[PDB]
Amino acid sequence: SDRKAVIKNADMSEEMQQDAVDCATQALEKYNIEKDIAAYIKKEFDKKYNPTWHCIVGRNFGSYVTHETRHFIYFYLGQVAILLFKSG
Amino acid sequence: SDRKAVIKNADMSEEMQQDAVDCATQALEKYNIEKDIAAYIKKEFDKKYNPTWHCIVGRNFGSYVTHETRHFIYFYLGQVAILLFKSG
Amino acid sequence: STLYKNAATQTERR
Amino acid sequence: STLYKNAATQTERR
Repeated sequence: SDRKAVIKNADMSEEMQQDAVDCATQALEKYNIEKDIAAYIKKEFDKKYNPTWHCIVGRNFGSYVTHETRHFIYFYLGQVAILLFKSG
Repeated sequence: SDRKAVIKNADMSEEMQQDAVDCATQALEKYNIEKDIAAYIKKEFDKKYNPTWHCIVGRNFGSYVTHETRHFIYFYLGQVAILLFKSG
Repeated sequence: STLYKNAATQTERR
Repeated sequence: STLYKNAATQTERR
């Protein structure tokens, strides 16, 4: 990978943040379409860190969400922005 | 307003869908930044339809989310796409 | 489940 | 609440 990871806003353990970056790297190598990248990441996080996660992947969006404490990350990987958080 | 509403995917009562469009119309008239539009819509839906809602507003994004039955809408209003759903 | 389901969205170029 | 909080994100032009 030559993609630069830049974590913009996180409320999350360091190991979980690293796992989000690693998971997104695998998603981007397999899939080109944003919704497919998002589904890969969401499903992995549901498995490793319990339901219920939600994932948005894109180049132009804003958001207002509610998340469980310690289960939120917003980061860039290359030119793609990724929002990943747990609620409900 | 001259913005065209196109509901792409909804699991939601007709009246709630109309309220999402009306709320987003008010948000777009007041605010220019996607995150501020999203916050306006999320807060109105938490008030009218109970917590906990999440809102994404943008022109380029894909998503994979989990939502409570009958509480999901994805729609365009003008050139902006809006994802609004309840979870947790 | 009848209480929740997953959903996918993707913006399109226009 | 200590169990949850709201968060905002906004992509930036680069």
